[PDB]
Parts: sequence; structure tokens; C-alpha cells
Amino acid sequence: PAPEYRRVPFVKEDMEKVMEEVPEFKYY
Amino acid sequence: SRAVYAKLWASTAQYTQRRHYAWYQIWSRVIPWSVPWGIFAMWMVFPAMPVEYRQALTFGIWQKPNIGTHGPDP
Ligand SMILES: CCCCCCCCCCCCCCCCCC(=O)OC[C@H](COP(=O)([O-])OCC(O)COP(=O)([O-])OC[C@@H](COC(=O)CCCCCCCCCCCCCCCCC)OC(=O)CCCCCCCCCCCCCCCCC)OC(=O)CCCCCCCCCCCCCCCCC
Repeated sequence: PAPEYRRVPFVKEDMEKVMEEVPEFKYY
Repeated sequence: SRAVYAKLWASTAQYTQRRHYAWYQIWSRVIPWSVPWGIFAMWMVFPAMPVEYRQALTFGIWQKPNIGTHGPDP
């Protein structure tokens, strides 16, 4: 009795909009 | 993701500005050494200046030595 896997389809997204979701990070 | 990789690349874009901030930090620790070296310099050249100027930098405190010689002529 294997588990039921939900599907996650590939989607094409605008790069500039996905950058609004990246966590803040500072090196300097 | 390409978005993540872009933010990591850009993290070090302002190298030149951060070096300038380093300049400020170090020069703020070093610049006070100018006061000791400045006091000694004036201390050394004080006796080579005219009498009139020596009485000005001290607000009339300094005066000629009184050792008992070279007094007024009757
Ligand atoms: C718990 C322990 C306790 C223990 C017991 C207590 C211990 C303490 C007891 C101590 C007692 C005293 C002891 C004796 C000491 C004195 C005697 C002495 O030592 O004399 C020396 C002795 C003889 O002395 P002398 O030459 O006859 O003295 C003549 C005088 O100097 C005559 O000098 P002059 O007349 O030519 O010039 C004087 C003039 C000199 O004047 C000047 O030069 C400058 C004057 C103008 C200053 C303008 C300042 C403008 C800015 C003001 C800012 C104000 C701010 C106010 C803020 C207010 C805030 C509310 O000063 C004045 O006119 C008076 C000053 C009045 C004005 C007030 C302002 C003063 C300056 C302040 C500066 C800033 C301070 C604060 C800084 C930090 C904060 C910013 O010499 C010897 O014994 C020589 C022996 C041979 C030595 C050989 C050495 C080695 C040789 C070989 C070398 C090669 C090998 C290398 C070896 C290296 C070895 C290291």
C-alpha cells in the first residue's frame, strides 16, 4: 500500500517576479 | 533557481564601497595620535618664537625667567 503522491507541474514564471520571493541576504 | 543564484552573485557587488567604509573605521582609530605628537612639536619650537607670541598662546601665564641678572640701568 504505497502512499498517494500529489502532482506538482512545471510552470514558466517571470524571473523578476520570482525575485520578490527570495529571502533577504547580506554579505556586506 | 536562477533568481536565487542572481541574489547570491549580487551580494558582493559593492566591494569598492565597503573598502571605503573600512578606511573610515581605521582612520578614526588612528587620528587621535596626532594630539600627543602635536603637543611635543609645539613644546619643541616654543623657545624659538618671539617673547610677544609666547605670552599669547598661554594667556599671559608665561613670563620671562627671573634669575637675578640683567636688570635695569640706573
Ligand atoms: C602615586 C605616585 C605619586 C608619586 C609622587 C608624585 C609624582 C609627581 C611629582 C612630579 C614633580 C616634578 C618632577 C620634575 C619634572 C620637571 C623637571 C624636569 O624633568 O625637567 C627636565 C630637566 C630640566 O628642565 P628644564 O629644561 O630646566 O625646564 C624648563 C621648562 O621646560 C621651561 O619651559 P619653557 O619656559 O621653555 O616653556 C614652557 C611653556 C611651554 O608651552 C608650550 O610649549 C605650549 C604653550 C601653548 C599651548 C597652547 C594650547 C592651545 C590649546 C588649548 C586648549 C584648551 C582646552 C580647554 C578645554 C576646557 C573644557 C572645559 O609652558 C608654559 O608657558 C605653561 C603653560 C601654560 C598654558 C596652559 C596650557 C598648557 C598646554 C596644555 C596642552 C593640552 C593638555 C591636554 C591634552 C588632552 C586634552 C585635549 O632636564 C633634565 O634633567 C635633563 C637631564 C638629561 C636628560 C638626558 C636624556 C637622555 C639623553 C640621551 C638620549 C639618547 C638615548 C635615548 C634615551 C631615551 C630615554 C627615554
